[PDB]
Amino acid sequence: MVYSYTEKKRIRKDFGKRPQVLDVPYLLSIQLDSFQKFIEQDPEGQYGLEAAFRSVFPIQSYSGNSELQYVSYRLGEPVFDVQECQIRGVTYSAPLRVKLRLVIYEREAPEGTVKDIKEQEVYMGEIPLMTDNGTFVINGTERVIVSQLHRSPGVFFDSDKGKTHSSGKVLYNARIIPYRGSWLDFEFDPKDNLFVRIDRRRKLPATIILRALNYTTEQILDLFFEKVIFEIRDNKLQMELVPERLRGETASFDIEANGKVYVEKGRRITARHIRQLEKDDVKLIEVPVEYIAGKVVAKDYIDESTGELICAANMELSLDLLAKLSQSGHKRIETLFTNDLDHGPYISETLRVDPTNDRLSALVEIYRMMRPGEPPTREAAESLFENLFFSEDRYDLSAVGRMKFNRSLLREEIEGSGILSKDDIIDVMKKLIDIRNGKGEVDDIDHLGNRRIRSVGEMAENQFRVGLVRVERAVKERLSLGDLDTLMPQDMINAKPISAAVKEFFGSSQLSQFMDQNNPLSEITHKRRILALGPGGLTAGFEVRDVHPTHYGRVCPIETPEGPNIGLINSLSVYAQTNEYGFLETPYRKVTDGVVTDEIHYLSAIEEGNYVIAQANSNLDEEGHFVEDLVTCRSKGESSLFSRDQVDYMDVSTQQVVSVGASLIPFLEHDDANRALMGANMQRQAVPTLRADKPLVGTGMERAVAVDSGVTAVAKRGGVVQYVDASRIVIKVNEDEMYPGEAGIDIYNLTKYTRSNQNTCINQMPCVSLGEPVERGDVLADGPSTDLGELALGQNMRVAFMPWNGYNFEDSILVSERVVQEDRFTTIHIQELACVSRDTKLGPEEITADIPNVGEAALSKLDESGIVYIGAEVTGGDILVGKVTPKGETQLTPEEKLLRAIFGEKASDVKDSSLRVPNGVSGTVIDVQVFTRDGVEKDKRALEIEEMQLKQAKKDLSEELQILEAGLFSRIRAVLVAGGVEAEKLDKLPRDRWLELGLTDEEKQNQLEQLAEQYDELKHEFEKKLEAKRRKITQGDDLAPGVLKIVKVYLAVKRRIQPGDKMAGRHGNKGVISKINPIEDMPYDENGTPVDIVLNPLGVPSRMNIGQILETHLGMAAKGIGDKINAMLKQQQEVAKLREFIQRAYDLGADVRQKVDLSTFSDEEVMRLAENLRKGMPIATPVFDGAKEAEIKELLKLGDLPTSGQIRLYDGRTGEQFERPVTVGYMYMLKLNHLVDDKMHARSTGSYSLVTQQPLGGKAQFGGQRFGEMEVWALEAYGAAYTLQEMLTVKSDDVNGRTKMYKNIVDGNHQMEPGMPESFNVLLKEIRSLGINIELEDE
Amino acid sequence: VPLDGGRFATSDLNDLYRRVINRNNRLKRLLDLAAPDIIVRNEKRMLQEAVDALLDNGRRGRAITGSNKRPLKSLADMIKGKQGRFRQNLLGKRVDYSGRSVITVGPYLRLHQCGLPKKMALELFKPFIYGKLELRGLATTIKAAKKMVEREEAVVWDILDEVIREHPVLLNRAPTLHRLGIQAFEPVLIEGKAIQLHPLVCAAYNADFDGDQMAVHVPLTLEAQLEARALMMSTNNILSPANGEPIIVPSQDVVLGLYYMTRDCVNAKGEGMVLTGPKEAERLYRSGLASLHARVKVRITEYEKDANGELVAKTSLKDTTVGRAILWMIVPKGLPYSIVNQALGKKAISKMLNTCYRILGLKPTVIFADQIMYTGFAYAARSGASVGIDDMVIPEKKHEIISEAEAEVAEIQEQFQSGLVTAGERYNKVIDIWAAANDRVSKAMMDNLQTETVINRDGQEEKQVSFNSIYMMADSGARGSAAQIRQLAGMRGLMAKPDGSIIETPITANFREGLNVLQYFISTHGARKGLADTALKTANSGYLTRRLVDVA
Amino acid sequence: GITKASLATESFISAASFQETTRVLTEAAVAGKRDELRGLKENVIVGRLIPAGTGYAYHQDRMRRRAAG
Ligand SMILES: CC(=O)O[C@H]1[C@H](C)[C@H](O)[C@H](C)[C@@H](O)[C@@H]([C@H](C)OC(=O)C(C)(C)CC(=O)O)CC/C=C(/C)C(=O)Nc2cc(O)c3c4c(c(C)c(O)c3c2O)O[C@](C)(O/C=C/[C@H](O[C@H]2C[C@@H]3OCO[C@@H]3[C@@H](C)O2)[C@H]1C)C4=O
Ligand SMILES: [Mg+2]
Repeated sequence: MVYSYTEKKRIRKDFGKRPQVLDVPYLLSIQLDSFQKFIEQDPEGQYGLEAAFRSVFPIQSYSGNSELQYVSYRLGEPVFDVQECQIRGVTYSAPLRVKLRLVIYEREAPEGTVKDIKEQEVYMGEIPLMTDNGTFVINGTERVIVSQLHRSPGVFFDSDKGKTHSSGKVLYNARIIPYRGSWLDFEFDPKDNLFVRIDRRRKLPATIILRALNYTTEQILDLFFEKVIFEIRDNKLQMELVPERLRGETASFDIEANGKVYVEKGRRITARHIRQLEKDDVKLIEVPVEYIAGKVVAKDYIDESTGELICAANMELSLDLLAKLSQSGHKRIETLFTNDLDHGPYISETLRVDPTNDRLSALVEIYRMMRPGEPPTREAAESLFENLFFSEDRYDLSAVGRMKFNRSLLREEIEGSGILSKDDIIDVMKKLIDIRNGKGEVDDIDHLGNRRIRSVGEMAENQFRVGLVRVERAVKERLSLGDLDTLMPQDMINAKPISAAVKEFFGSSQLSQFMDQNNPLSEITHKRRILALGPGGLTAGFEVRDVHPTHYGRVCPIETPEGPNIGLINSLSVYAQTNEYGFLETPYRKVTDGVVTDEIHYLSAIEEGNYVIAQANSNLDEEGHFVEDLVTCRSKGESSLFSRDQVDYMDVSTQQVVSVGASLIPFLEHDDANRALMGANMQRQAVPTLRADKPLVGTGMERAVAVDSGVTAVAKRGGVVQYVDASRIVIKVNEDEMYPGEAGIDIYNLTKYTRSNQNTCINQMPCVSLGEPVERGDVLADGPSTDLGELALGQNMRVAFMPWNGYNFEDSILVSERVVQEDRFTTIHIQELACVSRDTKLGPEEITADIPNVGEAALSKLDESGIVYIGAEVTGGDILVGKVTPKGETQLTPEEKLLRAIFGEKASDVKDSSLRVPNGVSGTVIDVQVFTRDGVEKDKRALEIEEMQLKQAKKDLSEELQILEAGLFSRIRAVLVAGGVEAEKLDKLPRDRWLELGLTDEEKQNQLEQLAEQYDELKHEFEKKLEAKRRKITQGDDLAPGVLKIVKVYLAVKRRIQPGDKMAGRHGNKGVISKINPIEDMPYDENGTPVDIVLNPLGVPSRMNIGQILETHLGMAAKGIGDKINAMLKQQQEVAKLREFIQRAYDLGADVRQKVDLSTFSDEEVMRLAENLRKGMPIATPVFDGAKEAEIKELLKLGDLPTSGQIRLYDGRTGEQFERPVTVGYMYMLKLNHLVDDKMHARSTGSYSLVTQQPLGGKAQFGGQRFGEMEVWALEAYGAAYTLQEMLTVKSDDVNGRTKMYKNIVDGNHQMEPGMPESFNVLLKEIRSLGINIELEDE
Repeated sequence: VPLDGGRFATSDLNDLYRRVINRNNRLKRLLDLAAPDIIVRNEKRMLQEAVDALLDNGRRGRAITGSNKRPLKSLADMIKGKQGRFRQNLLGKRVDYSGRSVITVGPYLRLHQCGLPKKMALELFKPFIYGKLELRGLATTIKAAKKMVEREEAVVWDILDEVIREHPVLLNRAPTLHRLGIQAFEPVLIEGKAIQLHPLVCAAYNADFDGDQMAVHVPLTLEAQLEARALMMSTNNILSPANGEPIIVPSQDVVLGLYYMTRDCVNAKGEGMVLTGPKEAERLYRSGLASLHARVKVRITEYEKDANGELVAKTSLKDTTVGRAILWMIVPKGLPYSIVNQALGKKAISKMLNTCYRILGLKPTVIFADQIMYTGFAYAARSGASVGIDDMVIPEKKHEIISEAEAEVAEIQEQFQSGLVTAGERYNKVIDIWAAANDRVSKAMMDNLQTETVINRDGQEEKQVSFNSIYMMADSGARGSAAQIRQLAGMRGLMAKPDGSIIETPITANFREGLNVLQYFISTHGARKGLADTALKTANSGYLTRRLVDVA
Repeated sequence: GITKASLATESFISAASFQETTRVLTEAAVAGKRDELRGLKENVIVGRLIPAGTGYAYHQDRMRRRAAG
């Protein structure tokens, strides 16, 4: 708040105007928040383990009045901690202990229990735990669960116009989608017949479900249709007329009452005629006996005398039928109100296609639909249909389902029952008919109000629920036969069944995946990710991939993969949040009257719909009145100019449209969206470097990405640094931030060189120095690819745009040797290689160091036990772990046998299985771990390690206690000196004896007490932490069946940079370093300074990304401000001269949001800042709020450098000039990890597959390249027959020709005696194994 | 067959075959036990079902494998698949003596060769190396030969140059489309893990340097070596089979060089002087006396073969420039000097190669084509062409055109509020006036950008085609196009909303200026649809070629 | 249409590649169809010289030996 302590070290000069009202929230919100609701104690039905329990519980037996209910649940402390869980390889998890209650009701009650045994916390399963950074450790490997996006449950009405039947006419269908349970589909057809289908199953006439709800034809007709009353009064047929019935119809006869003819025959009744009837209140008219020939009678009508049915309900009356129901004494006849435009006569004709009659009939016809071919049964059909949509067990919409359902049905209640009601289905049918009638619209799936966001917590809740249903069958099953007091709620509820539902998700699921950890941006951008397909959903359709108007501020427009799934991923936006109900909402600013108010307001996708939202980029001042009389705004799905005082809200930030990825691209507004996608897409691939650099050109998010992702080490509490080691950092907490008891100091243990998921190096460095004040929320130590708390994914360098003798040809990059000499793009890789000693039927394999047919030079690098020493530098082929496996009676041959007689060698009974270093990769062994089966005797090396780990543990634990004790006694010293101060007196006697001295009556005596209590706890907690650690060490690690022991060697390879490596800027510019050029031949400027990289200018115009050029220019300028300081610092001008110029930099001409110094202390503080600025002056280009040409050229003026951004350069070869200026500057460049010595493979003769003999890599010497169909055509188009035969015969599939060929290649005869490929030879046996006789004819 | 950790794994036929055997065996038994009719019929029906599941599964009940949900794969499913057969179908069998890796440039290569990583070649030619090692007697036996190259003994590298010398390798790229997707090269041993690919071929393959990876195949048998050299060889296919035009056309950097080489400004060093021949023209340029492009008369000797198979000679004073004089040094024999006397863009530079092929034949076109590349890259390098931010020039009248076209839109708006025009008639009107503006601004920055170098020779003024960097790129044909330049300086387009409509408020700014949130957000739909369309239409095209090669 | 005309192929091994394999095999096995190779697709399947290009000389040389004394 006016600048922090690690902010005092380096300040980034920030262009841009718009004040930031809201700051990037926690970027990990979604991932962390979700799992927090799942595992939690919620004193109610809110989603969580509590809620999932209350669903399946209590489980009661069948009538047996033996019930097993659920009390409460708890999470025990984890079995191993995160670090240990990772080393050993098991999952980081907590035991779930749930208190259960077994009640048995007396048989033939009044209900009362003979006995209820309460089983104390029966253990069911171990549910996994989430890291403080939101990853899970499944087996020793960090994993993220991606959030999923699906269609929210409720009711949804779609169209399906066009393609169906090609007659036009559209169609209208309704769909009820519950969170769990069967789907209910309603749909029309070309004849305007309403249909229903359960799941995707057979279509059934809609009315048939209503019958299953116990609705007779009369009440179904009575539900969906209005009543036309026909009166026989005096004689021949009167009728009631609602003056509104005549709209949209042409008069069919003389309509007359009250001695006045309102409408004549053939004149349609428009609003005028209707007005006359309405205002004249004409209730009853006289109608002809011929008008009812088409009108459908409503209820049943029988002849009172013969007691026989004259006409059944839903039958068309005729002029003759009126006679037969008129002479029976009927005054009134009810008919349907049917209008082909407003209220359609659909259901009436739907009944005519209905094969069923009564409820049992419909239930029969439904059950035979779901499970056909087998005879339906009454108890079965009734049970099934009641179990589909109406049972709390097999169906739930939950709250969101019920809420969106009721909300879309235009109801009041926003929360309700989790099942369907007769009212609900009838109401849904009513809504579908209303849309077909022209009133109402269909929703669209792509809108984010119908698109809901899941995440790990919700998924696990569902999975744990599944464990509970499959244990449920068991609980009832046992409670079926149970003896009274013998069994308890333990013998019944199992573990494996419940535990295995959750374990299968995190273990193998499309949503649990290796964290993309090559990179801090990689981590944080993976943890924020969306899916639109995956497991639960549609695993053509381009509509959903495309960008939607609701994506603004919710989903990133430009960060999505370019490929098979485009728009199928997205990423979460910068300020986006999971809605209370699970939608996606974005921040906004409330505009009351004419002022832009700083109250923030979160609007969901549908909430935002009706409001008018101003633009993030708008001009206001003073009181915050919109400067212009009209401002660009967007209201409902579209944007246009809006009046001064109209706007309800305004964008929070200029950023909120994009994502954390896109927000890191400087001058983004200047890059074409295709290359921008590619840019934000490639930035996650930057492998970290040896020297963490820092971006010279930036946005200002780099701090948030570094800190919010856990790669770094952040100060818990402020204080002064007591101790700084490359290992740990110990902070003496300030008293204002400190708790009363135990005092304290925060001991931060730094991560050291270690393997990332992608086999990159993740290593932390201390960024503060001994005894320096640090404030809460300050960066304590940098992580990989972070600088002084900011995010550096690569290293900026001097770049020149110009063709260099074609070495930059396509995207190829020409890099000076200076880059590789400076070791700046170097990368450290950590590979985990393993050696397993298994069990075979011939015998166990030994890890012994005695290996057949290897020299003393081979076995040198191994110890007595057979494992390579720590620190031994190794190369390709070197032996990491000696291993030998039994193979008996080799059965050699005559000439081999003579060979052994001459050279007198005893051929061993053991085969060489030793793990040896992969070919070509060379590094230093930085570690060895040895896991041994529990019960096999630990070997020498393994034993040394155990002792080593034991001693190392003790120093660490004691170290904790040692610093802790001094920190506590140092506080006792201060409290004892107030009120009883003895300065020299107190510190003479042994420190341990201080605790006796009490104090005068005061709270300080109670403070001394506190520190006492916490002291002794620490004394003992240390004891217990040490004991547990020791046991975890000595316990034999559990291994697989058959595995006696496993040795993991950890190699640290340092790869630098070479032709073939991938490099890219933030702007979507790829490249492959082509040649590495001497510093002598590099283009240089008049000053004699070479240039690091020569990029091709030709890549810029075609791909329109101009930011890369601004990024270059400003970069050059930034470097300018640095160089200038480097001169004033190398001149040691003074604090005064430097202070002036630096203030000059931070202002830069007008109207920026930066502010700045001369508050900073002119001596110790000012000089340190300039020293950190001397490399270049760090600059901030906000995303859409970013710098401008004028600001950039002006910074170049302060630079002493031309505005052009171009200089004179000289070819280092001829020493002669270059015609024209070339643009030189500093472009930030990432090294992606595609590095050529991963990708490169070659094979001569490798191993081969058993099923079909074909090249297959078994040594990781990769199987040969795959020759495809298209590649075959290419040989056929050329005339090359023999190249093709040798490709698909001798080189691959021919078990003979390969060997017959190989002997000739060395023999010096190039030929092939191809024979028949084993592929076809197999097809022959396969066809012939069928009843097909396939022979090869003739000769 | 067994696996590690002692578990076993086997084909699904076994689960199937076993059942057919069992039911069959039980049935045999049920006859000797004389079971009732109701049973032997049922056993017979059961036997029928198992035979069906073994043979073709899925035509009755779809039997599921033991303990495993997935229906067990049957004999019909072993032959069958997606599509037709698994054996030859994409894809399509793995093949020995191969490799692959990331590719880089190698402008040094002659058009017939390629950079092959040292290490790739050692493992690739391994049997050849072994036999040659003991053919010359540097290795006692094949085993010792293994140990020598396995040791990478210094003597083996020289033997590898032997096995490499005349021995082509096949290079292949990823979406093999026409037969040119595989071409033979002569390998040149290269330190490093990257494959180097002649730039001129990069076009036929559709191969970038942004990390595309390529595969190598060794032509083992003698018939394959002469096939590789005589059919699939690079130098033997220089022309696309779709149309006889050369596919070896100089690419981007090279054509920007020749464009900068043969070009002329109004006043330049050496203007007006005369030189004996191309030789002293180059002597003038490299020595710093004369500018590369200045109007100059020089004596040249051209040739026309207009005799009957015979080269005529004719010499004259041609009025030309210094650069064109120097470039003439590459052009072989019977081509007239006329071909290099023009400004030499990418289009003319292809027809140069074409005529060279149709007059002097193959061999001269190859060695010529190489030369064009070398010289193209080289002179382009001297030129110092670059792209700065001040290189993209926005028209001075732009703010005025947008403002004038914006009045039109508010006029049609006045007509719609007054009902003078229908909603649709309005919409169409506004779309057009905005449309006219785009053309107006575009052909504005193009006139200013194109000719604006305005210079003085001994007199007052004159104006020529601009020498501005970004313009040279588009005139030459190297990269960029009037459409893309227009997006940089003049306004860019009217984007379109996803449903296919076109927004009636174009993007009035461009990339030299900023695009704001809305302008950028709206651009997003076009980009997003763009990427999908190429990626689906890429796949859609392939399906077509499949159907096509099948019918022929 | 191109796709319709490729359906008919004298060689049944050619049709079994890209068509529905089950149907082709039955329909040929009933008629006892004799595939003479002679096409491209099938010779690749069976693993011999393509009856075009370098191989065109081979097949020719054999085809005349066939149906010949
Ligand atoms: C072994 C593994 O864990 O990889 C995981 C995981 C994606 C990654 O590894 C790693 C964290 C990776 O995210 C980064 C990394 C650098 O990757 C890449 O950048 C490249 C370029 C290589 C991406 C590519 O390959 O093109 C990059 C991320 C950046 C982007 C824009 C991106 O993510 N694009 C992307 C690409 C995909 O294709 C999928 C995908 C998928 C799901 C649910 C996704 O969200 C995907 C996705 O987002 O379902 C499919 C059918 O198959 C799913 C198979 C595997 O899942 C396991 C998970 C468990 O493992 C054991 O059982 C489980 C079961 C599902 O298999 C995959 C899902 C599937 O295609
Ligand atoms: Mg590419």
